[PDB]
Amino acid sequence: GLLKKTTGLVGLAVCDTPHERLTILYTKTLDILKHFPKHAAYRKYTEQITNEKLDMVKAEPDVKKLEALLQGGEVEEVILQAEKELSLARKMLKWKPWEPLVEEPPANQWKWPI
Amino acid sequence: EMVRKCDPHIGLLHRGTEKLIEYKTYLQALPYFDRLDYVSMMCNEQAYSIAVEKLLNIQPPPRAQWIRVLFGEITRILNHIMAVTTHALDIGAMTPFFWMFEEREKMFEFYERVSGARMHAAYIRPGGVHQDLPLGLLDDIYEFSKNFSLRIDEVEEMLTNNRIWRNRTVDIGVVTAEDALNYGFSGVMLRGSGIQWDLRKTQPYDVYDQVEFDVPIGSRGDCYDRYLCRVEEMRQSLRIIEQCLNKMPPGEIKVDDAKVSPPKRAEMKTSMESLIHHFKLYTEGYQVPPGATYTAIEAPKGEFGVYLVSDGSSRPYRCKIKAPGFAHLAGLDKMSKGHMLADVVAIIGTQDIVFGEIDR
Amino acid sequence: TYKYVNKKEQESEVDMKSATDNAARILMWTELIRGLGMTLSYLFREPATINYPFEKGPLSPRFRGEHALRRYPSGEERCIACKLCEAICPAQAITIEAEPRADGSRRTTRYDIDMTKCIYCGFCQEACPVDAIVEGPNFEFSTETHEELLYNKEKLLNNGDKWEAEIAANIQADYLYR
Amino acid sequence: GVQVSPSGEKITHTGQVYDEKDYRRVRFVDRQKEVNENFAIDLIAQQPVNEVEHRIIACDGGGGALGHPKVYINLDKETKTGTCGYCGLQFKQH
Amino acid sequence: DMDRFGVVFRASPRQADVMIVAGTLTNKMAPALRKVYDQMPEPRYVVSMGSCANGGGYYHYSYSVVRGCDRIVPVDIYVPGCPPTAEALLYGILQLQRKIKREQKLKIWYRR
Amino acid sequence: SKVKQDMPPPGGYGPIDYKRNLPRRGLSGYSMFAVGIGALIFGYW
Amino acid sequence: ASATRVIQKLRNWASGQDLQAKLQLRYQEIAKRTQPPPKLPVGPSHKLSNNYYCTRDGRREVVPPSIIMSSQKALVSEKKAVTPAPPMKRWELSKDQPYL
Amino acid sequence: KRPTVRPRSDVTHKQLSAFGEYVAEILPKYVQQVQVSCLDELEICIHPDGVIPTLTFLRDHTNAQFKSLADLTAVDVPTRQNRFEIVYNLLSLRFNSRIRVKTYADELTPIDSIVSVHIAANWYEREVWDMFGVFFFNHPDLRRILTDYGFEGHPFRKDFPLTGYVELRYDDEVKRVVAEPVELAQEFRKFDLNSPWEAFPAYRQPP
Amino acid sequence: TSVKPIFSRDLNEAKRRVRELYRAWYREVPNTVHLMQLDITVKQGRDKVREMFMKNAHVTDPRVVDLLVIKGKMELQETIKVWKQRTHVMRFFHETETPRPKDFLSKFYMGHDP
Amino acid sequence: QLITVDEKLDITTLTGVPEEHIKTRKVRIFVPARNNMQSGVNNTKKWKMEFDTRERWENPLMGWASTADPLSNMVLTFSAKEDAIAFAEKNGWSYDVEEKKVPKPKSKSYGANFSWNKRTRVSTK
Amino acid sequence: GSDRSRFLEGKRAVEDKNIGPLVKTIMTRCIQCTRCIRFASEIAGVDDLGTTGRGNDMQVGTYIEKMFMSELSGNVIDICPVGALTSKPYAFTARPWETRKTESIDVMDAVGSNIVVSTRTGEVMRILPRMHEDINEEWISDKTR
Ligand code: SF4
Ligand code: SF4
Ligand code: SF4
Ligand code: SF4
Ligand code: SF4
Ligand SMILES: [Zn+2]
Repeated sequence: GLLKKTTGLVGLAVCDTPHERLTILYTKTLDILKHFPKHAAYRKYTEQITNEKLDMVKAEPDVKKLEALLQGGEVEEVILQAEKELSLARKMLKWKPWEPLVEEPPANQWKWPI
Repeated sequence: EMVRKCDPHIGLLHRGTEKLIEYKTYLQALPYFDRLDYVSMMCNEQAYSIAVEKLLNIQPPPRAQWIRVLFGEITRILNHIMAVTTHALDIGAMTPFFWMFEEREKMFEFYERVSGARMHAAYIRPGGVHQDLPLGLLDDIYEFSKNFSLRIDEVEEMLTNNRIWRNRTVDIGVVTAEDALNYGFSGVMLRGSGIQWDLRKTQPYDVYDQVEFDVPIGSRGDCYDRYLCRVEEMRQSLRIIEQCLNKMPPGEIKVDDAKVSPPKRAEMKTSMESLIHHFKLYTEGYQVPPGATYTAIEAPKGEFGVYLVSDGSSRPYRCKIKAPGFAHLAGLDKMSKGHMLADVVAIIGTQDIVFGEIDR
Repeated sequence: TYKYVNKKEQESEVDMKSATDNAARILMWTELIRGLGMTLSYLFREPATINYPFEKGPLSPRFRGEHALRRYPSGEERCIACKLCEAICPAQAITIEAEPRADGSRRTTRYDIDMTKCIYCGFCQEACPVDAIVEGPNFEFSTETHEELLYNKEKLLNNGDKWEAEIAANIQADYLYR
Repeated sequence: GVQVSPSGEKITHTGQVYDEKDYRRVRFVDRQKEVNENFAIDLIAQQPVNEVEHRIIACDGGGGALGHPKVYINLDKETKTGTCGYCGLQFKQH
Repeated sequence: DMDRFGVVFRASPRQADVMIVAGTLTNKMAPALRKVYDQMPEPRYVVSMGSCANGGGYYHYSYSVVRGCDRIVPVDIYVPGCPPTAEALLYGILQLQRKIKREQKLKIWYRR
Repeated sequence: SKVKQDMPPPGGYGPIDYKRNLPRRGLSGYSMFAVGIGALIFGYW
Repeated sequence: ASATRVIQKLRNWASGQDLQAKLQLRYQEIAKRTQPPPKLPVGPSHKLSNNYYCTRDGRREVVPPSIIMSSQKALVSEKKAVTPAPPMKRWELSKDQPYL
Repeated sequence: KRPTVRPRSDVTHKQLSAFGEYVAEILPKYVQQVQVSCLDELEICIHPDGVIPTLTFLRDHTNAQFKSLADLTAVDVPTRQNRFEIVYNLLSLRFNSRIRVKTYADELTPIDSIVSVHIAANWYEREVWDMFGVFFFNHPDLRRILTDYGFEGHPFRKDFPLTGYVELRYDDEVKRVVAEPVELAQEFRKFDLNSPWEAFPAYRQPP
Repeated sequence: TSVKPIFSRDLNEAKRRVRELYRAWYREVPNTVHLMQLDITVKQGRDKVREMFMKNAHVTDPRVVDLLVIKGKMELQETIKVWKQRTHVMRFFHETETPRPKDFLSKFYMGHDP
Repeated sequence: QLITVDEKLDITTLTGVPEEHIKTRKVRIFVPARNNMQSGVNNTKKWKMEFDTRERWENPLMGWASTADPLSNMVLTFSAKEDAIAFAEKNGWSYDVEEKKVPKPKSKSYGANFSWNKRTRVSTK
Repeated sequence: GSDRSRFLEGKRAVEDKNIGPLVKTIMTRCIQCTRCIRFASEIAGVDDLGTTGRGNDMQVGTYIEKMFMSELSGNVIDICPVGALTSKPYAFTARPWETRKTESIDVMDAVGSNIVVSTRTGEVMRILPRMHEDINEEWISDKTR
């Protein structure tokens, strides 16, 4: 029944309707994660995280138990993480990090001391 | 009288401390840190002391840690007193600045009694503490502490519920929580927005893990909420002093490791090895193993961090100083949007800025 | 553990009395006349000010001020030209050019300190293994020309044939801590 | 024990004085060249040579921690008298 | 208290008699300090305060510190220390007051 | 002799006030309007 | 202690809170300037026996930074998702003055 | 037991070491030589061309929420051909961990900016340029932040003398502050303090 | 050989930037001399601008030239606005330093310099 | 992309050192000699780089040693000779190199001190 | 080495020998390493320096009051690790960390022995030897030093 009329942080709305924004964003990340090459580690590890956080969103409908169970702060903080992570997947698709190393370093570049 | 663009041209106090350190031994460079944030004096050299301790892989004795926490809280009261007052001096309330400087003078006697200088006590060496507390100085600290919470209330009466102060401070310098991290803010600026962060309660470095206290958090991001965070931190720091006074374990003040800390004057003048170590520690200086560290402590301004690189020598290789004010002042452009010239004046103080640390 | 500083606990509870309390507060400046009350109290208090020339503020035996070259009770200079007070000085303020004294002893021929370079850090007195150089309580030696702050061995022994009545008592009262 | 040079200037305990023809004497015109009149060569000689019973005698400044580092002298020589290296005191036996 | 000696702080150089150069003077600031010193109506005095202002102090050998404000403004009294005790600066101010106490400016005017 | 080191006395010190203590003072809230209006009505007469 | 007890009442009432027990200026509560001689305790490592420096020489216990996935050599890079550390516990309200 | 030696909480060494490998195989195109020190702090070395992808990744990724840029330093090492080793210290506020990201540079090899990812870099990002002469691409403003308006130099480079090449003084002939070559009254006294003995055998470098 | 470029495909392209920066200064000398009360006349001010360019006319590395141009624009930005005062602008003219001699005999007479 | 540049690397104009310290100055690349008073060899192993010494004169006022050059105090350490050479050429200073002087391994035998017919016989102990 | 002393007794002292105007023998600080004895009797060929007594009393030096003066006699200063016997002209004049080491060569003889001219603020303080296995095999004469 409660709606946390004020969120803890400033600049964040109250987001009166959770469990729908989270399901939409986590589902979107999986679809974009499906366009990655299969061997790329980002596809493997990010699926294992989004799916884990997708089950928990469907598991408990109460928000107060979701924030505690889903250890990511308040629901709003968790949602802004899905958006940012969703942005990362798009940027990952273009940078193509999974390719092998380019231009291994010169002879001594991490030799400390001198 | 509306500011469309701020371009803080720091550099008027760029002494260039980081380069002068590289030619100085570790003990020689200690007073440089008392002069970076020159209103929280001995809470700077704690950052240096912790960094050198980490590389040297030594830890200070139990008594030294409590002195470093007890005096690390008097710096917090000293620095917050100025922040509350010099902030109010620019706004116009001159009277509180004169009241609370009758308390800074009292506390500067403690530095002048543990060290010999009112302000720049080169007292917290890496190997613990330089010299033990004189007899009865704890009694003077206690007699100060009792009267203090009355002093903070007297200021709290003057400029906490006034129309003039609330209107000059509320709704000003609102910084969103998302932007506070992206702009690299730290300290009270983070806590004013609402973000829960304090290195004394998340990355403890001293006996701070055995001492109880509360971290004030603000609802809105305005200069008013972070004013209350500064005033409320004085209350909580004044609560740590009660605990440090009530448990100050007996023991030594510097690590019993004559290769890093100097030996006593008495042993220097009767034993040979002690004289050799006294002779070498003050000519070449102890050698720290090669390595790099970034240690951060909750200085009153915020996250004061030092990045020491080292090689197998007695003088460091690179000593970058993360002054908390560098990020805050860089963000001054965003704070003052659609705010008048007087508001900018009220936003310089609310960041609690000294340009010794920024320019360094 | 955190602590909310400007967060309202419970709201939407106001009656005529509570409403009229706020009206009286806003409409008669109650919380501004409250600030005046504190200043009025301070007028009726004893000022903390002290006549500086005639009563001088407190200090401590460890205070660090003007330098001084000490001597043994016999009269012999303490400094032995070991030159590790200029090794630790983090401003290169000290210079020594010692040579043998022609009676065999190791003594200095130059001990000039530049008080404009010195930062009154106290490292030189805790490095000296004979307490040859100290820092007496003399904080009042301001001059009218830059040159008088460039101390030389003759000045530093004068400050040290002057403040020994004080320097000895200070060292005698804090050497146990050292 | 201060002696005045022929030019009228005062010689310090380090033996320095400016020649009559040196221009650096100007700084003392209308002022004075302070020199410490308590020399160190003369004062240490006026002390009596202590006589002890052992052939090895310690020396410190006298106050312990307020003196100089603990040193040990050898007093087997009879033609000369053993001298402490830090303070200029002297010791003999017999 | 400095109001005891009728000493009051004023922001404008046009209404300031003495200038307390307190703190390290850097190259970036050196042009500004001389400008401000010029604005003070004569007679004006300068009271260099601390090691950084007297000479270079702790930063004598840095690349961006003018070794003492005496290179930029003519100093009347030097107050040594780092920082000088509040009494040490007050002794400097009083010792500056005794400087004005012996000017002899009108006495020489009769001799000109 | 025994070690003397500037320690707190046995049982520690007394507690130190550390919380906000702002006294509540002033007239009731209706009395101060009553005085003001009373002064205002007596004045006209 | 020279307020005449009528001004003591005026300043006490105007301030709103009793302050004659909490004065700023110090009268006779301060420790005497001169203090008796101390004897600071001698810390550990003065045992005089079984105290070889090779046991508590922390400066020599530092070793070069352990290396994983070195490009120069051929180090090898079902795995579970990893985090730099377990997530930070959410703080709890203070119980003395939760709201101010 | 050993009051001198620091307590060693070996738990946080395993956690960091696991994460370093996780970052290594989730971003292979740039990651080089991840390492963990005695003091339990992770250190990732990145090809300079991968600064944006690595910093953008370590901020947005759910398992690595490094949103706070602690500082952006730079270490000058004339020994190595790529002198300037730019360093990024990052902080999480979620997992309570600190991670260092390192790249190399050169006086003729600029690096891509980061103000897009971390706005905190902006002022730090010039400070490197003003002090080391490491040009940075795509920065908005990019002007000297610390040094005077007329330094033709880069003070923190190891080839820059400590006293500098110029001093300021006041001249009446021209009635303004002038600049002249530096002539110190007392030369800086370089103390040759290095001891000739192997202090640390664990860092020996065979010939 | 095999060095990445910075705002320059080849020297000729980077020479255009230098010619673009020169046109920015030549149009600017007459505005600084008036905006800030300089004692020089515009004719001799432009001479110093040209002189500061011939000081660096012997360089041929494309990367170096771009960095020289980048610094010049910064030097110009601080002068377009009055960030750098009369003290800084007149620093280029060297109106106080004694002209150091070139003849070996003059060098031999004064100092030990080569 | 990449660029073709055969000209030797040259950054003398970027560092902004005055011309008076570019042509005239001379640089010495050497491995510092062991202080013969001590028998340790840690000061070696690192190629250094000083600059040609210049005039130092007594200050007229105090007798301090005052100098007119900024480069005298600067010493830079390098791992190998080749890296030091690149730095010197890269900054335009003239350089001269003194080759490493490593001691020649010697045959010390305690038994030679006591020999029946050789001249190595030590007359004491 | 250990960082503190377990000694709680009275040390020894030794009669100091005046063995010439170059070297200043303070034999209270000899560690009886027999370097000077070997160098004297294997390089300089002076064979007039040796031990004396036994136990702690193993004093090192010339039994009689004799002049240890030879072309290679100043090199005993270098060889002795402790300051038991050091040069007289250099006595107290300066300290190592103040001095700047510069490379030079001897010109007092035709062999061109290498040299380390240590200067402290624009003046020559001492003339140390350098290692060079072709000339000046770590030794330099008295005339040059
Ligand atoms: S007090 Fe410090 S700065 Fe001053 S001379 Fe002594 S060591 Fe040097
Ligand atoms: S004053 Fe003390 S430390 Fe300095 S040279 Fe003399 S004896 Fe040595
Ligand atoms: S207190 Fe010392 S360091 Fe600070 S400005 Fe003054 S002289 Fe300089
Ligand atoms: S070389 Fe020195 S320490 Fe060794 S025996 Fe000779 S005098 Fe003694
Ligand atoms: S310096 Fe060396 S030889 Fe001299 S007294 Fe000390 S330990 Fe002995
Ligand atoms: Zn003695």
